[PDB]
Amino acid sequence: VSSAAVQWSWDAEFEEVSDDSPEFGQPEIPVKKAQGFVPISIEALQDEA
Amino acid sequence: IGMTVEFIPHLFGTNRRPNGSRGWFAYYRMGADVVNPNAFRLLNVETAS
Repeated sequence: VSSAAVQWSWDAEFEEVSDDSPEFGQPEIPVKKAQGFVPISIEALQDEA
Repeated sequence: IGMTVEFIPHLFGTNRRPNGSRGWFAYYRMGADVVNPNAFRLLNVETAS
């Protein structure tokens, strides 16, 4: 969630105020995948140290 | 006075009946001015049309 601050103003005595509602935004971040693989033999697994 | 925030529990509409809304009120007080104008020096870079 992101937004900005409200805006004030200098007002006199008995002076009607004005609404200063802020605006809002929303960033989005997708999630992705990476992978790697390598095959080995039984004898290679048992011999190489 | 400092920054004070007051909570208004009930707002009204164009016919002096509740319209199902609330609001936040904030106000502040301060004042300032220059007493001695010759205790400063200000540089102006004015561009001719």
